[PDB]
Amino acid sequence: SSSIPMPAGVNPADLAAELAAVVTESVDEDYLLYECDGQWVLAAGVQAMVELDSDELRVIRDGVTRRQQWSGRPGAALGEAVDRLLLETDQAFGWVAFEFGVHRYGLQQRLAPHTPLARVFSPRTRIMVSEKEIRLFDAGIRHREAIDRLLATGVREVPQSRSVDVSDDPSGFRRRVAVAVDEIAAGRYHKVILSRCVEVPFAIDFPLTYRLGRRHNTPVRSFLLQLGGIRALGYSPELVTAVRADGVVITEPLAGTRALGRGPAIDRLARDDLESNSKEIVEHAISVRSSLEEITDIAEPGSAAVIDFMTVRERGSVQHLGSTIRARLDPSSDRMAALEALFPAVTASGIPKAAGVEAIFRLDECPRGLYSGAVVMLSADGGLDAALTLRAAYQVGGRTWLRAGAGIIEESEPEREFEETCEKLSTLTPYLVAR
Ligand SMILES: C/C=C(\Oc1cccc(C(=O)O)c1O)C(=O)O
Repeated sequence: SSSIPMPAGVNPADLAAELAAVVTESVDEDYLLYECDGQWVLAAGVQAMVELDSDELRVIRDGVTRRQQWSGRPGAALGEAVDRLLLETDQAFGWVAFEFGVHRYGLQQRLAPHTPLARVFSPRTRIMVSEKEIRLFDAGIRHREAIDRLLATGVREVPQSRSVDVSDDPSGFRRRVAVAVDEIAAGRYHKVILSRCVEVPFAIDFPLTYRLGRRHNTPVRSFLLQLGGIRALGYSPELVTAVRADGVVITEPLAGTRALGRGPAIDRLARDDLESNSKEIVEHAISVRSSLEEITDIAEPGSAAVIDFMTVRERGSVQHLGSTIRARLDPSSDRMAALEALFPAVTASGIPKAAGVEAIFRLDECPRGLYSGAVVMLSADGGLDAALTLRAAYQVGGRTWLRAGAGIIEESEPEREFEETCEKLSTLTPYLVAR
């Protein structure tokens, strides 16, 4: 590993994304860029790839595909394969689908053949960009040279964005919400998150879009990727699971939503409302309790604790109530078992989870794939870092779309729920840079 000092007026987000653009273009390779605590980690090129589907597990290295059957828990199959990748290299990266979370609630039988559950790769090279420096791990001459060329020429200026109308409802989100409300009224479950896709009728430039949206979002994690034919970027508002090498596990549920970004005077009264509002507080309290019960399934007895309770978390177009829950990983458990315990996130599924996740199969467009799943970074020393995938744009084939959803409870109204998905799309819709 060598290192280069960070140029002076240059934001590490703009640099890391420019690198992803220019460098990975020039060599025409897949990549995933992951922002985690002031480090922008660019995992460049695919040394080897684990593909976990509902009906099969594949490992692809140097043109060769090893195919395997698998049974049991998806985290056990994924875990074994990723553990092997991590004998070779210090970190692996990828994404986990919403669908990875349904086995635990008895829904494996609903997945169609070949439903993606996870894609995790080891990179050929990593470039880490922070406030202070750029570190290079296994960069070849051809990469070092292209980085040199990028530093020489400087980051492009981001052009003006092109706008999208989100106010149509082609997938019947309003009709769907009303069905959920009826089902809640008849006692079927307490809460479900439904969503809607919005088509983007032009191709976007993913790295420049990433840069622009990043100046207006304050995420816990963020990501920009091009992998196996998917392009995606997003600003993640919450950690679904982090596991540290010392066995400490964290989850960070948010529940309760006000508008933000409307100017200081408006955003203060929305905050004060938020923090003292019976409806927001009850739903936060309920999620805290569910996620504590989930974490207790993988926790050393008595180690599960709320360490930050019900405080305001600022997230760009919205502010939320957030808590942080902590535990020690039980020696009989492992990081993948921790992720399955907390997946899908409560925040983007429902309560009780078996009934809420099942309502999503009936009342949302499925599979969800990346949306409400996680983007992940895993370490040879036993680390896992899993960001909840929301506020993301995707491109697959010739289709480019956004997706956003909202929690439906007994008192919910379709019109207001639709407006909530607008506010949520707003965290990205003003910042799309056309290709
Ligand atoms: C992060 C916490 C919240 O945000 C969301 C919840 C469910 C879906 C979304 C979405 O953007 O689709 C969302 O931003 C919340 O509404 O409680």
